[PDB]
Parts: sequence; structure tokens; C-alpha cells
Amino acid sequence: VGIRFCQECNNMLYPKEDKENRILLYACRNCDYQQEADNSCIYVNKITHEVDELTQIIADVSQDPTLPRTEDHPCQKCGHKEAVFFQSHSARAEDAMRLYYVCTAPHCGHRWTE
Amino acid sequence: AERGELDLTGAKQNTGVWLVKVPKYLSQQWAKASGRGEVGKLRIAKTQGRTEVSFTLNEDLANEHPFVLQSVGGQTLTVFTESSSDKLSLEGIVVQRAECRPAASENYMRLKRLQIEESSKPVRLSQQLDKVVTTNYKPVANHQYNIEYERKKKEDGKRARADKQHVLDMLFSAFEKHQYYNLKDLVDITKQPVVYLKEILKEIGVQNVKGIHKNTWELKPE
Amino acid sequence: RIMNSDENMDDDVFLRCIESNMLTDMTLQGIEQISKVYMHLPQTDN
Amino acid sequence: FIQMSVQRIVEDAPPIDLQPPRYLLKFEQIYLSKPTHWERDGAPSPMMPNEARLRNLTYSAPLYVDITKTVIKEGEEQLQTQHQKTFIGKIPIMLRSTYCLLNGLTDRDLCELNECPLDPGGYFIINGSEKVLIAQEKMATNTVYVFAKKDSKYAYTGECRSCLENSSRPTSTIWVSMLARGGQGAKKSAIGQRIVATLPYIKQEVPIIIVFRALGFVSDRDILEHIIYDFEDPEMMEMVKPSLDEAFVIQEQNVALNFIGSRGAKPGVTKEKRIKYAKEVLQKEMLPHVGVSDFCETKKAYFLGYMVHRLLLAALGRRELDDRDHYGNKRLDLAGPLLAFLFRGMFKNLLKEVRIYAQKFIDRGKDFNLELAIKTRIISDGLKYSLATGNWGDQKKAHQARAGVSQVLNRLTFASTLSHLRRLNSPIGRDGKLAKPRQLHNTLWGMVCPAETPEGHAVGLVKNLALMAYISVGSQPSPILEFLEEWSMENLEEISPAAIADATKIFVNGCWVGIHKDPEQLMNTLRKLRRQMDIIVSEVSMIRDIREREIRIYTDAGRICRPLLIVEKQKLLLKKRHIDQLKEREYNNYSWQDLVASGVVEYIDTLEEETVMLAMTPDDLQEKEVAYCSTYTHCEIHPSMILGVCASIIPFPDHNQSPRNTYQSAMGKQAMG
Amino acid sequence: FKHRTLPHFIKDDYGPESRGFVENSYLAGLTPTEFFFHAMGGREGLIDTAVKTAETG
Amino acid sequence: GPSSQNVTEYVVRVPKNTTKKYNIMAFNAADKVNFATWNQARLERDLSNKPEDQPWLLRVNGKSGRKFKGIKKGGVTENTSYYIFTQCPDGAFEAFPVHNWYNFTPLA
Ligand SMILES: [Zn+2]
Ligand SMILES: [Zn+2]
Repeated sequence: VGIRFCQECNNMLYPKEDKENRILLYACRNCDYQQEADNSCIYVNKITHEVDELTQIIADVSQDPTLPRTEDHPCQKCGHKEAVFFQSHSARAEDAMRLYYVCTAPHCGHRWTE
Repeated sequence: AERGELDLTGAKQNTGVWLVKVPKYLSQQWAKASGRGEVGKLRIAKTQGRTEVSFTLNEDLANEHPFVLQSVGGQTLTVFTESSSDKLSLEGIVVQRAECRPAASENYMRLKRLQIEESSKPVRLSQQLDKVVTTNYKPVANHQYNIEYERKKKEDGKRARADKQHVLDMLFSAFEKHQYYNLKDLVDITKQPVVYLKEILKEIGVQNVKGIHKNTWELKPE
Repeated sequence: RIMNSDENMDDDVFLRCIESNMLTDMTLQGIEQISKVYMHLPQTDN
Repeated sequence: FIQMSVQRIVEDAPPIDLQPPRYLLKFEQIYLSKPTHWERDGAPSPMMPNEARLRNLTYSAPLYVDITKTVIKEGEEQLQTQHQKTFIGKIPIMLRSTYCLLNGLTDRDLCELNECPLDPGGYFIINGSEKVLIAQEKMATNTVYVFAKKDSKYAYTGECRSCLENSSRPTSTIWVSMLARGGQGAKKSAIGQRIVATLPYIKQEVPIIIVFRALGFVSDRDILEHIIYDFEDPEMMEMVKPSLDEAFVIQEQNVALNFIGSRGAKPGVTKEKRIKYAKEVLQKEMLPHVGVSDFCETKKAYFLGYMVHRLLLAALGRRELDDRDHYGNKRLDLAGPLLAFLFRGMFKNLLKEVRIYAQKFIDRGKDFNLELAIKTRIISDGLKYSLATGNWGDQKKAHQARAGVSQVLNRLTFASTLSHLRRLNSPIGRDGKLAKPRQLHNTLWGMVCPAETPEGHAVGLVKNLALMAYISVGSQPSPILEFLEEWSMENLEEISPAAIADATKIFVNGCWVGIHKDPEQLMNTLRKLRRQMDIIVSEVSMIRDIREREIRIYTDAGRICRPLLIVEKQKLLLKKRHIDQLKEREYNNYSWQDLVASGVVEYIDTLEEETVMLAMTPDDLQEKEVAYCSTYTHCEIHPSMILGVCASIIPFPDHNQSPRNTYQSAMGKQAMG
Repeated sequence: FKHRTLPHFIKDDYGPESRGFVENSYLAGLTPTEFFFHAMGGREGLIDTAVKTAETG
Repeated sequence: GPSSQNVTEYVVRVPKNTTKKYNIMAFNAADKVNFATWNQARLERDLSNKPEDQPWLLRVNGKSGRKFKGIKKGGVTENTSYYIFTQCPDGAFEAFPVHNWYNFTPLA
């Protein structure tokens, strides 16, 4: 799923097929450095696009003076009783009125939806 | 022994060198190296969790700088020289890089003001004049014209033409070196009138366009 | 899988071309040009 | 314009070395004198602004310069000489300026010259008439904007208009496109869209990997670290993969320069000229605001990478597109940045015709004289023409110029005069039916009057600015850069592109100038310096967006500001001690300036106004309760300062229907008084 | 603005008063934030009439 | 250890003259070049530009044993001078000015 760079000329390693041992070989097209593939899959295309933005929001958003705050929902990892919540603010806005939270305690940065 | 030959001795000796970044004002102080070249004292204190290096100015040079060690990772460097005898030498490889910084001796604002003191003049401001300066003078003969007049009085073209055959000595002279010469090149030799010179050129020769206009005369091939 | 009768231009780029071609030129159902069709029952006498 | 912007133009001009011997000429210093009128018999006398109106004169001041001339013939002596205070031309003078005859006079003397003590000033007198310059709007420069043209071949587009610090007549613009997905073809259906670029001074489109290699960086591990800043992202790397496939066969520098060098304003017949031609166009016309020197070409690579890294984020749907009418992307051209633009094109035109007079006069080898070379009617009649008639161009250029500037002052009633010296103008057409450049935008709060606008065909095209709105004048970014480097900011060159994922890119005036690893302490250190005015002047804006993880700083001219009240934890910073000593300005010498320099008010730009939380009134919004917010950062002075000049004479304007307030503001301009 | 209508509200506020609901009467007067939204509505209503005449003629 | 206890003090001098100009010859640390493999080297200004500005051409271990091209940095003393500090037998330190910065890279 990732990418492979040549170890000699630092370029993009293409996948190739050899008719001897039935194993995927990654080859270069400037030099001919070789090696075998460990996962033996090339292409993947996610159409659902249901990526949870809990992996994209940053912990320093709790320094924003223009975001609402809450005393109801406390943090689990530290027990702080003050959070700051917001919406998806991105694409995939068909049914996007969820409410992600971020703890505001210094050096906690814990994030969670509900 | 060759100009393009590089000495590898330093490298092959694994000679090490140190690299230190220094501010210009300090470097300007350093161009005034106390006396011959003395300049101060470096002090090095290494403790369990803190290695402190600093340099102190020569008392003469004066009339604490902590060091910040920098990584030479990503780019390992070496020092190479050019003698006053233009000989080339590699002294060593850089084993340390560092930066001299201020510490508890100056605030950021006035330190910026000290840089302001270093270049404190205002770039070409538009000043305010009083009244109006004189613009038109009363010269009689323009200076440029007088220089041209003096050059003209030196030489007068109205020369005489006796023993006219001698030119032909000079003209043919030139014509042997190159088959043809632009009328202007021939004039640069004969100061006599072009019309009369053309009669001398027409008498002993013919003019060819040679192909790019440029009136050019040549000796008759007969 | 591709029909193996072709193996006795690379087949990988061909398979990616086919993959990128079938998901837009599928033509499962309906008429090609009409995109969205709604539904309601009116209350007016119109 | 007349203290700095005119001295820099003549000082930063190429000498005219010309030729055997050869000569030198260079200009050093500029002077001016008070406006003066030359009588019929050649006796000068200062003209007062009143005679200029009565006798249909023009209010202008003469202009001088110092020129030095050295002859270089290696004739065993370098003969230099100078002619100081040489006459050049005459510049109009705006009334009540620092260069007028009415500067700093008292009412007993203003009445003695038959002048009104209430006259505001700020207009020119040209052939008896009274002309006023209208501020023109303009799209902001040196920033990246991402749009989406839904009609043409492109699926996304970027733009960056660059100009190297007020020194270029044109402004080079560069696009970074991306072709459409639904390209009907059995070939590119599989690979996908290819990122393209449309450089200036070339005919054909160019793939981006090619123009990357023309700067060096031929390897594809080094290119793909200027464009992608973290290699744990497979979704983005998949999108840049089909950009390499078409630039794969051309894999070295010199053949790349030939590829772009083959299609220019002149197709190169030979090879070395194309490799020469492609060298400067990619060096002096590509992104001139970053650096124009032939060195420091690693910066032109990073910025071109950031321009492309930002184009992909707009395709994955991770950041929203830019807004065209968002009033934080606009700049205003006052009389300063307008007359300076018109003075360049007439100083070059004055040097272009000292050569034509020197060559004709030095081939005969006689000598040289410069007082006869300067055609003085170039600058005098050049400015006076375009101001008097309006078309912002040249006399033989009455077809290529922008019209509508410099109209006649309105003197029907005293509030129709003030409402004329404060007026903007958006340069879009006057009949286009597109509504989005005409509707009222949210960002006009407090900086443009919402009610005052004319009807007819010019609805929403001309606008008047609010009462306390203040336009900035500009400054040099030199003293902030010297502070930033000594506050632990890593330069771009001496850093590894893997230490860039968790750092906040620091921009200054449009140019990427480093990174930083602890921004929140940098920010509230930059601010507390501006609050008390040590290193940074009060008109710079400093934006920080937490999410996109960067920091911007601006110092240029054209941004529009307005003062606000600074708020600490939940209380104002304006204590009573400031009031009982502010009601005494008459014999205390304590005024507005001593109020800014004490850190209780602050000018807030439009861009900076998106990272702020305002309260509308102290006694009512800053009380602890079950409250709306609790982190208020600023507070308004009085919410009645959001109205213009002609709309703030209406009693109880918050009780009328809205179109009614628009009619009166366009109707109190024609009331007799 | 970005996720706001004016710098006096908190982000993503969907209430009635934060997106244009004027709850006063012309006799009791409007508050500043309502004055501004009223001006916006009036402006669009004023542009349409300017277009209509030329089109129909 | 000493690197953790070796307190010391040494004198620093900055001589107003030198018998040779001092430059920096940077190298890629990722390449991890074994300088021991450099039996010899040749070093000449690059010929593409057909002097002090010329990029260097380094030929190690023969004409094609190893070859690098060195490109001059934009600036070296634009704000702060760079110094070479060397240890002398008397323990005192000697400082040498950096004249230029050249960037060296490997060549297929
Ligand atoms: Zn390879
Ligand atoms: Zn927590």
C-alpha cells in the first residue's frame, strides 16, 4: 500500500513479475535494483471514505479562544472537567453533525467523539 | 605536482577541525585582533549532564559568550585551504559546529536597537530646500563647442594636389594587401576630396558592390 | 480475472484501465441522461 | 510617496555607462522647494493656493537632483565631476500636506490668506480645478489562492501574484493547475489527473516535475520531499504518482531546460540560446518575491512545493477553497501607491532619451553636455495630464489606460465634501449582472458603511468607509526578521525535511522564512512587543491559525484597520485612571498616542479579525453567569462607529426600514446649505 | 467568516438569533447585529430591481 | 567520565593573516563516505562554466574512482562570519576564517 524507493539512485520502484518462482519483484527503471514484496498487494481504493477525523484533529486546538466549552463531559484519561467541542468542518458533510471533543487540560490532548 | 592536484593528507590523517559561527560585530572586533593576533581565551567546562564552552575577549580586544553546539549531522564537513603560494591543502574534517549567543547581558529590544545603531543612517531621504537654487547660467560659448572649434583649427582639408601619381603608389600599396577596400578605408589614407578621389579611384580601378552595398574599389585585373 | 486466452502491452495497466472504466461506464439500470428522480403526490387540483 | 517612494526610484536605477573613451552618470540625492510661480518676466514668487484657483494656475513644486559624471578612458586619469541641484520637473502638491504653504498654520493666519480654517485638504489644484483621487481596490498579492473553474479543463487552480518590493512595473502571475477527471479517453482513465503549470513568458503548458528538475533536484526522492512533508500518508502519495509517469523519459537538467526553453516568446534556433533563455525566465520571472538573485534557488523550490502541497489538500477535501470577495484578500491604492506607479514609467522614459541624445552626440566625438539632454517637459506634463483627465496612462495611450480615477471635488454642501475624500471603488465593470461582487459581505463589519451606496447601475460598486476605519501606510520588514532569527527560528536551508511535520511554518509578508517548534510562546511574545511599541509598529497584523499549523505576518500598505479595546481575563484594561486624565488634554499633553503606547487599545486588521472573540459592550457581556462565552479577547468602543459620514446624521436609524437609510445617505449629498 | 457570521459569536452557532432572526419591532428598535442582517436583506432586494428594468425593456 | 568532568581553559587568538584561504568542503552524511578509501584526489574548478566563483570538481581515486561536484552557497558572511577553531600543542586555540561554502554531491 505504501511506496518503495531504490537503494542506489533514490527513485520509484515499480512492481514486476518473474516467471520462475511466482513472487512479486520490485524493480527500478533507471538502474535494475531488485527485491521481493512482503505483502504482495499493490492497489487499494477506498470509496466509502469513512475515515474518522479522530486521526486528523490536533491537540492544540484547545488553545482557541473562539470555540465553545463545556463542564458536563469530563476527560477519561485525566479526569479534567472541561472540554471544547466542534463539528467535522470538512467534506463528507451529508450527515455530519457529530460533535468531537478535546480535553483542555495542559498536556492531555485526549480526543473522543460520542 | 600539478595545479589540479588535490592534497588528501588531512583526510587521510583523519584530521579534525571545529566549525564556529560568529556574529559580524564580534567578527569586526576580531579583524582588530589585539596586537599581532591575540584575541582572548576559550573556556571549556564539562560536567555529568552539561558541557559548557565559552570564549572571553582579549582585554585589548575589549577596547561571557556562551556557545550553542550545533549538529553536523546530514552534512559532515571538511576544511580545505589555498595558500598564498596557491598550494592546496586539506587541513581536516569538522568534528564540531557551534554558535556564539548572548546570555543575560542584553534584552531583545535594545539588542535589535544595537543592530539599529550599527546601520543607523537613513537611506537617501528627500531633504527640504530653502527658496530656489539657480538653474540657468550666462555662458557665452558652450564648453563642448569650444573644444570642437580648437580641434578644427588644427587641421584644414583644403590641401593641394601636386605629383598626383604618388597616391596611386599609396593606393596600390593598400590594394595588394586586400583586393578591395571600402571608399571610407581609402579616404582614411587620402585626405583629398572624395569626388576627386573617386576620379583617381575610377582612373585606376572600378567599384564593386562586393554584394553588400558598401561602395568598395578594386584594382582592374588587367 | 482476465481470460487466460490472452497470455498465449502489460496486463497490469490494462487491468487498472478496465477497473477505472467499469465503475463509471457500468449502466446498471435506467436511462443514461436522467440523473435524479423525485416522488410525491400533490394536494392541489393541478 | 514624496519622502521615501521618490528617493528610492532614482536611487535604484541602472547607470548609463556609454561609449575609445566611455562616460558615467548616476543620480544621488533629490530636493524640493516650496511651490513657486514664475512671473511674465522671470521673477519667481511663492504662489498661494487662492491665486491658483483664481488665475487657473497649477499648484506644483520644482524638483532637483544631484548628478555626477566620470569619464573613463584609462587615459592615466579618471576624471569625475558633478552638477548638483539639476532641474528635472515639477510635481503637484496635495493641500495641507507637509510640503504645502499651509502646513502648521494657525487660524489667525489661515484667515489672512483668505482660506477656510475648516477646509479638510487632501486634493490637488490642477488648472484651477480641484481634483481628488479615488482609492482603487485590488486583489492581495504574494499569497496562494485556490479556486475551481467549473467550465474549463481544470478541476482546481492556484494563483500567486508576485512583485519584488515595489520595484517592478508588471507583476508576474503563475498558475498551478490540475486537469479534469472525466477526460474521455481509454488511456489516462487509469492513471488519473496530471498536475500542470502555466509559467509566464511561455506558450505551452508544462508538467511540474519538469520545472522542478530545471532547478536541479533531478532525483525523485528529493522532489517528493518538497511536495509531501510526511511519508505516512498513502492517500496523497497516490495522487502525485501519475504526475511522475509523464515526466519519466526526460530525466536530466539540460534537456529539461531545452524543453521549456523550446516554447517561448522566441523559439530558439540553436541550443545554447534556449538553455540560456530558459535560465533567466525561470530565474527572474518565476516568483520574484522570494528572491531574484541567481543564488538561493532552494527557496524557489520550497515555495513551489508548498504551492503544490496546498493544491492537493483542496482535492482530498481537507481544506476549503478561498473566497474571492472575502475582504481580507483586498488591498487599497491611495494617492501614494498610485503616483509612485506613474512616476516609474516616466523616469525610465527620461533616461531612455538621454542615451538617444548622448549617442547621436558622441559618435562625432566632440564632447558631452547634460543640462541640454534632460527634457524637462516629460515629468511636468506627464503627471499633470493624467491627473487632470483621469485616464491612468499616457497621452498617446488614451486607449490602454484605466479610467474613472481623479474626478472633481463635490462642493454642494460641507457633508458632500467629506463624503468624497473617503470613497472606495471596485474596478469591476459597471454593467455586469454578476451579483457576488455587489452583495454585502460579512467581512465589511466596521470598515465599510453598510447603508450608504448609490442606486442605478453602480449599486455596490462604489462604497464609503466607516468612521474609525484606518488604512495602513507600510513599513520595512527588516527589524522583525532580525528579531525572529534570534528567537530560535530555524532557517530553511539548514534543516532536514523530516523535521517539518510537527512545526509551524512561519511566513513574513508572503515569503516562507523558516519554521518553529513552540509557536504559542512566540505569539504572545510578538504581541506584548507590539502592545508597548518597542521593535514593531502598531499597524502590523499577526495571524495564527491553529489548525493549518502556520503563522503569518504582514507589513505592507493597503490593509484596513480599526481600533478595539483589549480585554484581559474578564476585565477591561481601561481603568478609571485613564479617563480622569484624558478629559484634560488641553493643558496636560496626554492624548490618543499616549493611549496606544500604554497597551489599552489596539488596531485590528480584517485577517486578524478571524482569530478574535469580540464583546459588544462591557457592562453587559463581561459578567460571570451561565454565559455565552468566557474567553473574550477584545471589546468595542461604541457600536455606532460602523456607519459612514452621510449615514451618521440620521436620528434613530435603527427604527427605519433598510432601503430608506440608503436613499437619504444618497440624498443629503444634494441639500442646499 | 470561517464558521461564524460575526466576530461576536462562538463557532458553529446555529441558533435563531445568530443567523438572522430579528425578534424586535420597528418601534422597539434593533440591536447592532440585527441592523447588519437587515441591511444585507435590503441590499439584495435593492439590486434585483436595478436589473429588472433593463432586462424587460 | 571527563566529557563529564574535564574542566579546562584555553587561550584564543585570531591572526590577521593566513598562508592559505579557508573553505568548507561539506559532504552528505547519509552517503557515509569512507575517507580512508580516498587514496588520492584531484580538485579543479568545474569546466561547464567554460575562477574564484567556479564550482569545484573533485576527482577521488582517479578520474572515475570517485567524482563530486561542489556548488557555492549563496552567502557565508552575510550576517555572521564562520570560524575554524583549531587546537594547538600549547593547548591554546587558533581560529581561522571561513572564506566560502561549497556543496559537494555524488555523481553517477
Ligand atoms: Zn533505482
Ligand atoms: Zn484530559
